[PDB]
Amino acid sequence: HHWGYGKHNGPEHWHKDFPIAKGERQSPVDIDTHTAKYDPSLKPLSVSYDQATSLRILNNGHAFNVEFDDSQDKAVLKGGPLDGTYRLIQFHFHWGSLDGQGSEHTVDKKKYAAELHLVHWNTKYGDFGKAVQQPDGLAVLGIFLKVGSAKPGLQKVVDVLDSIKTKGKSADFTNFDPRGLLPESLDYWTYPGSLTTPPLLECVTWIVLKEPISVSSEQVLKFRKLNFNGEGEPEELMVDNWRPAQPLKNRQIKASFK
Ligand SMILES: Clc1ccc(OCc2nnn[nH]2)cc1
Ligand SMILES: [Zn+2]
Repeated sequence: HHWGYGKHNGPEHWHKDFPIAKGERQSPVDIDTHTAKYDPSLKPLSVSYDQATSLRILNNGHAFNVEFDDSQDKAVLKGGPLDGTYRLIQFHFHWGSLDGQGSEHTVDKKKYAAELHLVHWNTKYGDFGKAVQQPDGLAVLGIFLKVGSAKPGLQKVVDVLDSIKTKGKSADFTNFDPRGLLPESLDYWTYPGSLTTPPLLECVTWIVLKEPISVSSEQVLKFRKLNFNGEGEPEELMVDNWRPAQPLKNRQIKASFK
């Protein structure tokens, strides 16, 4: 498979190899703030990243992934809509060619410059590969980025990108603290959905924070110097690696806040 984000292998083509592309619980979606309803039964959200152990940063030809040690309950997400414990495995971003696009989820059809996904798996399923086969296998915490002030907690990430320019490059990336990527508020929207890349599995509880983080133009500019290609191939800038909004179908988006 050679799926990607170009004219010839982009999101409108994915259904031919991945028919679940046209499924009943596909992501991302537009979040209509006037239709999402406050749900007073959501328990509080618990982001417990004090013991997070980052290992490595990888350019996989689709995004860059910061990977963590998930062999024990070191960094976990619990509470909110979630039953049980979800272990942080990695984070990555989706971004645009221009500051006015880049996010996957939209808010009243607004696109942000980028979107951060912190990916966690349900520890009751024992490993990540088993989890992705379950309707409640993953929890992805989504955080919008807007361009304004620099985010200091992002800069260690920006600064290593030069070293993983092309597909298949990785670098050691220890002692990175993902708490530095969080906004002040944990107010969120939640809905059931899917992975936003092939294989597009419908295994995700989405938790999308309402408060964006600000990053500087210089910071997002550096994302856009990455490459989708491997070393020694013609240069294709890693930009616009986002899937557009998919039909909501028979789903409700719940708000944690009034
Ligand atoms: Cl481990 C993993 C890495 C990337 C990835 O990108 C597609 C996606 N992003 N958010 N949900 N699905 C999904 C899972
Ligand atoms: Zn993602």
